[PDB]
Amino acid sequence: KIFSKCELARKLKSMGMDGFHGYSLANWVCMAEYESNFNTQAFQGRQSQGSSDYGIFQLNSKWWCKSQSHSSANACNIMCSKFLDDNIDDDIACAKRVVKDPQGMSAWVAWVKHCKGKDLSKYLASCNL
Repeated sequence: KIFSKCELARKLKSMGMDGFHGYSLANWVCMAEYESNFNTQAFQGRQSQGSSDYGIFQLNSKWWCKSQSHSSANACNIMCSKFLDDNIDDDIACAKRVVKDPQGMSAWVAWVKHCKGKDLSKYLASCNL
């Protein structure tokens, strides 16, 4: 499933993301756009050792969820496979956990290179929330 900007913006407001750990809804949505183009099935196999990135938040297995051959630290306490799913609920709860670390939202690269430096005050403007 691919979400639209506003669709997602609505979803996240719903699940308590507006201002969650100092980050505005704009922020979260932008991370998403830049990380997966809003694709719940987005996946990226990293050529490192056993870390791949999952779902709309491109959630890494080295840290965050379990893989297969590839064991994890499993911060989020979930099977990484749970993220390649149409339902964004655990994807989000994992996302809220990621944010807690020192790096916060910079855990997410696309976010850093595409959104951190941007003025996102108009980002959501077209959205009925």
